Amino acid sequence: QLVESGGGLVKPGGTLTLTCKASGFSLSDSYWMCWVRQAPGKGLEWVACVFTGNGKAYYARWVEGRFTISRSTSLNTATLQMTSLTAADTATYFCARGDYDDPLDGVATLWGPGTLVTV
Amino acid sequence: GFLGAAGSTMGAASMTLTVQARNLLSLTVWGIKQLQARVLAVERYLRDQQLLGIWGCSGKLICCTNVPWNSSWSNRNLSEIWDNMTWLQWDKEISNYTQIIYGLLEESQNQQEKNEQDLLAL
Amino acid sequence: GFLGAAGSTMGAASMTLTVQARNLLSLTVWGIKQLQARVLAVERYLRDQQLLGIWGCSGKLICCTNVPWNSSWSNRNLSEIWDNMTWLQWDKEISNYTQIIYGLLEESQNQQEKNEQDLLAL
Amino acid sequence: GFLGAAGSTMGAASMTLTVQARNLLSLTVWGIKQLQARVLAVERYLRDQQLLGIWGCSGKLICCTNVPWNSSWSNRNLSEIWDNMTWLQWDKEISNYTQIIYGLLEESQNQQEKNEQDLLAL
Amino acid sequence: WVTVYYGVPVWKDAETTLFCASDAHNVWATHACVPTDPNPQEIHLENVTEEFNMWKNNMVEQMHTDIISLWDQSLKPCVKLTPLCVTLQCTNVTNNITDDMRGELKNCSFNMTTELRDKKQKVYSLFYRLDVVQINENKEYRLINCNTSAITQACPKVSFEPIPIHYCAPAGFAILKCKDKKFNGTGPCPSVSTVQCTHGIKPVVSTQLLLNGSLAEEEVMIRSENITNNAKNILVQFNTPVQINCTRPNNNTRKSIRIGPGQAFYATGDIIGDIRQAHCNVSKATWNETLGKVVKQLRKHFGNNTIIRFANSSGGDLEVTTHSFNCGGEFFYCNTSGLFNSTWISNNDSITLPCRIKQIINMWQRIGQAMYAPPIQGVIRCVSNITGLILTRDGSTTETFRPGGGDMRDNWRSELYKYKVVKIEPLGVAPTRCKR
Amino acid sequence: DIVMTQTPSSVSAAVGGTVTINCQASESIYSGLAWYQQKPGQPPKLLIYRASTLTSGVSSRFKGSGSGARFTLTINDLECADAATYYCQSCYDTTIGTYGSWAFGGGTEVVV
Ligand SMILES: *[C@@H]1O[C@H](CO)[C@@H](O[C@@H]2O[C@H](CO)[C@@H](O[C@@H]3O[C@H](CO)[C@@H](O)[C@H](O[C@H]4O[C@H](CO)[C@@H](O)[C@H](O)[C@@H]4O)[C@@H]3O)[C@H](O)[C@H]2NC(C)=O)[C@H](O)[C@H]1NC(C)=O
Ligand SMILES: *[C@@H]1O[C@H](CO)[C@@H](O[C@@H]2O[C@H](CO)[C@@H](O)[C@H](O)[C@H]2NC(C)=O)[C@H](O)[C@H]1NC(C)=O
Ligand SMILES: *[C@@H]1O[C@H](CO)[C@@H](O[C@@H]2O[C@H](CO)[C@@H](O)[C@H](O)[C@H]2NC(C)=O)[C@H](O)[C@H]1NC(C)=O
Ligand SMILES: *[C@@H]1O[C@H](CO)[C@@H](O[C@@H]2O[C@H](CO)[C@@H](O)[C@H](O)[C@H]2NC(C)=O)[C@H](O)[C@H]1NC(C)=O
Ligand SMILES: *[C@@H]1O[C@H](CO)[C@@H](O[C@@H]2O[C@H](CO)[C@@H](O)[C@H](O)[C@H]2NC(C)=O)[C@H](O)[C@H]1NC(C)=O
Ligand SMILES: *[C@@H]1O[C@H](CO)[C@@H](O[C@@H]2O[C@H](CO)[C@@H](O)[C@H](O)[C@H]2NC(C)=O)[C@H](O)[C@H]1NC(C)=O
Ligand SMILES: *[C@@H]1O[C@H](CO)[C@@H](O)[C@H](O)[C@H]1NC(C)=O
Ligand SMILES: *[C@@H]1O[C@H](CO)[C@@H](O)[C@H](O)[C@H]1NC(C)=O
Ligand SMILES: *[C@@H]1O[C@H](CO)[C@@H](O)[C@H](O)[C@H]1NC(C)=O
Ligand SMILES: *[C@@H]1O[C@H](CO)[C@@H](O)[C@H](O)[C@H]1NC(C)=O
Ligand SMILES: *[C@@H]1O[C@H](CO)[C@@H](O)[C@H](O)[C@H]1NC(C)=O
Ligand SMILES: *[C@@H]1O[C@H](CO)[C@@H](O)[C@H](O)[C@H]1NC(C)=O
Ligand SMILES: *[C@@H]1O[C@H](CO)[C@@H](O)[C@H](O)[C@H]1NC(C)=O
Ligand SMILES: *[C@@H]1O[C@H](CO)[C@@H](O)[C@H](O)[C@H]1NC(C)=O
Ligand SMILES: *[C@@H]1O[C@H](CO)[C@@H](O)[C@H](O)[C@H]1NC(C)=O
Ligand SMILES: *[C@@H]1O[C@H](CO)[C@@H](O)[C@H](O)[C@H]1NC(C)=O
Ligand SMILES: *[C@@H]1O[C@H](CO)[C@@H](O)[C@H](O)[C@H]1NC(C)=O
Ligand SMILES: *[C@@H]1O[C@H](CO)[C@@H](O)[C@H](O)[C@H]1NC(C)=O
Repeated sequence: QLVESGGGLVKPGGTLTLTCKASGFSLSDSYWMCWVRQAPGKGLEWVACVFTGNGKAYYARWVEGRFTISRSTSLNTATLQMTSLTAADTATYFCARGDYDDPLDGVATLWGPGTLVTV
Repeated sequence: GFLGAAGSTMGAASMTLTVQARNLLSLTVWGIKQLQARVLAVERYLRDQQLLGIWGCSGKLICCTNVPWNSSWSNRNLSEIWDNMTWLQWDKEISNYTQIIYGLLEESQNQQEKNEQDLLAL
Repeated sequence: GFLGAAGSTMGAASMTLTVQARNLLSLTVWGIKQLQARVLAVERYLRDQQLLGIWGCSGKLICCTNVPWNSSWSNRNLSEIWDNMTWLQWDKEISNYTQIIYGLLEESQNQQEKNEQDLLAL
Repeated sequence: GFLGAAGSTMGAASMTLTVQARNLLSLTVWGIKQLQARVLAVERYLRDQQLLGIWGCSGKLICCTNVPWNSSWSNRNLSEIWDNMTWLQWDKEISNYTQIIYGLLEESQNQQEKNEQDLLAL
Repeated sequence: WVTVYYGVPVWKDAETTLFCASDAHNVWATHACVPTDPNPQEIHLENVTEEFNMWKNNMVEQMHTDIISLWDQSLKPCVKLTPLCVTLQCTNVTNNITDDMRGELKNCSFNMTTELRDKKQKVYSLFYRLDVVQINENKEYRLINCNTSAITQACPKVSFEPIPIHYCAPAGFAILKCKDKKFNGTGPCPSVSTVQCTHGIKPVVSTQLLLNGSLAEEEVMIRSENITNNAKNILVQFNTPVQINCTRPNNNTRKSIRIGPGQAFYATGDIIGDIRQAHCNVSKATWNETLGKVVKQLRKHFGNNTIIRFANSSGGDLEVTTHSFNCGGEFFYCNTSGLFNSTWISNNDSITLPCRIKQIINMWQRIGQAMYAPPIQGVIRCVSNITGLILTRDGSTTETFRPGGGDMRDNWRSELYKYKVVKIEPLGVAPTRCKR
Repeated sequence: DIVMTQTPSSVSAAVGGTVTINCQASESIYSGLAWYQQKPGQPPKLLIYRASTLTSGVSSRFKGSGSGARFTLTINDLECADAATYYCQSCYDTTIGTYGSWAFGGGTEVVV
């Protein structure tokens, strides 16, 4: 149900915006849209989350303002804008949907195939 | 942090005891209210200090006494109490023996001081 | 009993000293009156504690000093004072030397502390 | 005289320390004002006593600690400080290290008490 | 064996007196507060959970009491208007007045006292219909409170702006705060931190809607003592503001009348320009989305296919049937039925609310102390953030909710729900292997 | 601000029998733990949530338990079911009070 795009090569110091489209469900309901990245070597870490019911978002400490996460229920998509990119940011990026209800609360149950960003 | 040790075990928490100690003293609406609050805060401080005086623990954060543990109060092991429990949990475990222990501590101190005078008079 | 020892002899009464010590801290009519009373009770408590501090008897119910009895204050025998007299009677017998003894105790403590520093500096 | 030692050198002045200590406790206009003043005087007294307690100097006018002088605070000689300077001058010379010294004294006392318990538990 | 420890980090639930602090002629005397800490600290308590209950929180009670007492102290030096309890000879204002506003304003005249005891003066002023009653069943009228209470003029120099205050604990106490973004007011709170002082809280007074409070960070929250009990209120906190724009589009004049030595009364003078009805505008699309969010969450307590209907308030006094507020110094009573008119089934524009205005106010629902609000010259415009609603259940497949008023306490427990006061108990004992 | 430590980084077995994976939180997370199975070539699949509840996309073979800050995962019988890297995920950040802040430990490679 999640389809990603916007991957590719970034010249160091540049920017890249990733997108993740919902299909089969609406982002207008209470879900978390989060991005994680998998480094070469398989280290896995969280990047950011946005609550679609409000636009509220949280970022990983290592971001330090370089990433912006946002959503639009009218497109039924979510995006991640990355800036000041370097070689260290090479990773497969993935979007996933977390539930906001009692069972599976904060649990990522829906994952899309990710997309590669190199710098 | 003033209550930062609240989640620590007893054997870990009792190293930062001065953190809380330092924060115990720190006619219109919001006028008379402050005067009344200040007086009561002072009274609370003094009652605790008087008890440490009576038990012979004045001036200390940690003091040993000569009163035995009676077991029935809590039959837990020292390695269980100090390493796997917090002070909030402990306070609940023996809350109903508070008055027993305090009475025992007071009598012990009176006996000790009388005996010291007998030796200084020798 | 708070004043229960009042009829006891001095050598009998001075075993229950904590009984009295524990009871020293314990804008309308009957409003402002309590606030004023509480403050004064605190001041009285502190003045007595400060004197014990100054004389080197802090934290004790009974303390020996190094000040000699000058005899003229009271030329009674120890077996008479401690066994055949109460504290009320004694307080009357030497009431007029109170200020003499306190002055002597204060100077002695200052000399002792200075000498201890000289030894710790050695 | 309460501030009589103000013109004395440090090594001369610190012999009359009880003179100042004894004077620290001593709804209409001139009504409510006295009640408020009394409460604040008590709070000031207690904060100073609490610090002496925390540093392990309770009950003393002069106490040695085990904290080293760090030199950079003041690189004067002991014969210069104690004999050719007054306390007012000294207070100005090291006024900006007050908080450093107090923090060091507090930690030292916590370490000492923990170690004493380990020995009494042996 | 027994070791006594002092400075033990434990606490118990407690009730004490809190004092205010302020970050610095105001009706709440906020200048009388202790200056705040420019950079207050907050300590996270690792591995500590605590049990909270917003319905039994005594911090609400102190806030309620402080507000009323401050309000009363602020009127102590103000001029009394008892010389106005006279027979007013009175007629209607008909000059360039909009229909459906016609009959609201009246032109009354009377014999007022003056500087000298031997003299009387003829004066006239305008009054709103809601402040007078007819006695001679021109017609004779009297002010509405002359048979029940004293009327005090609010001092014109005193502000009613809801400048926030912070509550702070006294030495020996601490305030625990919940951080859990979904906390519903009761029970265990998994993430707790400590503060000495609360966030600033604005003493805003309103009825059906809450006009300037905090928003929920994530989800819309519904809180109630019971939900099930139809005698209880439901407090609904929005996670987005709804913007509301209110106006009093009448350019008024103001004049003073000397009524005695050192005393004057402020009277509405006349109207410059046409006379129009006061009103408030609520964005329509925002309101519609906001209710949709509330309904999705209400259904969790009533059933998956339960129908939720909103309806307007029941009859009664304006003070309990309308949305009231103090803004710009005027007291508005607005008709909210346009906001509660829909049925929600399982599976640019605006809403205009007409408003009424009163000058004689029984501020805390008490009887015997009436305040007179002097008129304000010029034109008044206000913009505010609706942050929440107070709803009740109108009580088999359809539930109906109505807005309603409530105690003043319910407008404050909505901000204080996250805070608890505890006292610190530093002595405790435990077995050790040492002996003196 | 929750840090999860996962160990061993490499776990192996003969074909047949069980292995375990442990995970330690830096702070209690009150059982807000999820376990994921990531095979090469895909995103992680959710197996277990809220410490011990299965997603039904996984059989009883994958079991686990824990509380507070300490949890374990047990794979009861390894039939070369996977060559997955298993990950420990915190779904609740107690320093914020939300479910919007996630943390992952490094993973464990299971070889059989
Ligand atoms: C919800 O919050 C909003 C935002 O804080 C708040 O709106 C504010 O209301 C105040 C009072 O109505 C406005 O302040 C006035 O602005 C006009 C602009 O020209 C000034 O002229 C006013 O000054 C006169 O009146 C004062 C009254 O005490 C006198 O003291 C002064 O000497 C002048 O006579 C005054 O500054 C303020 O501008 C708005 N804010 C905005 C952004 O418009 C709103 O009222 C709150 N809602 C509720 C119900 O409380
Ligand atoms: C909250 O609990 C956790 C564990 O339940 C504590 O973690 C310990 O932190 C110390 C720090 O050096 C480690 O040495 C321990 O090994 C950790 N525990 C475990 C089980 O590994 C944490 O410190 C606690 N928080 C507080 C305030 O004590
Ligand atoms: C009141 O005085 C009487 C005697 O005058 C005290 O009686 C003494 O009681 C003790 C109790 O063990 C006996 O050992 C003594 O022998 C008694 N005295 C005599 C002369 O026999 C009585 O205790 C006094 N009351 C108080 C409070 O001390
Ligand atoms: C004020 O200063 C003078 C000197 O500057 C102090 O005089 C000293 O007094 C003592 C008293 O026995 C003598 O032994 C010293 O020799 C004197 N000093 C000198 C330089 O001779 C005087 O005491 C000071 N006042 C105070 C209060 O200390
Ligand atoms: C003061 O006067 C008012 C106005 O006449 C009285 O209020 C009325 O009371 C009757 C009683 O049935 C009601 O029907 C009217 O609707 C009331 N009028 C208004 C405007 O509410 C009031 O009761 C009088 N107060 C006292 C103490 O008698
Ligand atoms: C609040 O406003 C509504 C409509 O703006 C008023 O509703 C009207 O009330 C009369 C009373 O019989 C009805 O006949 C009309 O049909 C109602 N109109 C609508 C659209 O429902 C309502 O009365 C106003 N409330 C007050 C107290 O004035
Ligand atoms: C004043 O208001 C009353 C209300 O019914 C109305 O009957 C009367 O005609 C009005 N008078 C004028 C002059 O409009
Ligand atoms: C009230 O009556 C007086 C009488 O002359 C008139 O001048 C004044 O304009 C009237 N006010 C209104 C608002 O009609
Ligand atoms: C003032 O008093 C006089 C006395 O006769 C009366 O005629 C007049 O109507 C009164 N005026 C008003 C406005 O009440
Ligand atoms: C608030 O949440 C707790 C969580 O267990 C629940 O028990 C309680 O009933 C809820 N409050 C209401 C009014 O339902
Ligand atoms: C109100 O809450 C209490 C809590 O025990 C419950 O027993 C009672 O039934 C509730 N009221 C209704 C009408 O359910
Ligand atoms: C409310 O909307 C109407 C629509 O015509 C507008 O005329 C009026 O000025 C608006 N009111 C406010 C307070 O903006
Ligand atoms: C309130 O006024 C502002 C002014 O820019 C306007 O943008 C806003 O839409 C108005 N709100 C309503 C409800 O009309
Ligand atoms: C919200 O807008 C939709 C648009 O079709 C409408 O059907 C619905 O009834 C509206 N709800 C309210 C409360 O106005
Ligand atoms: C609510 O709407 C109905 C519609 O007929 C109206 O009769 C009733 O008086 C309204 N309630 C209030 C308080 O206006
Ligand atoms: C409520 O909805 C009905 C639907 O036709 C409408 O006629 C009525 O005027 C609405 N009420 C309000 C107060 O707008
Ligand atoms: C009211 O009318 C006076 C007349 O000169 C004018 O100066 C003032 O600005 C007007 N007020 C408003 C809000 O238009
Ligand atoms: C309404 O909420 C927005 C949210 O950012 C805030 O910026 C604005 O100041 C708020 N208005 C009021 C009156 O609090």
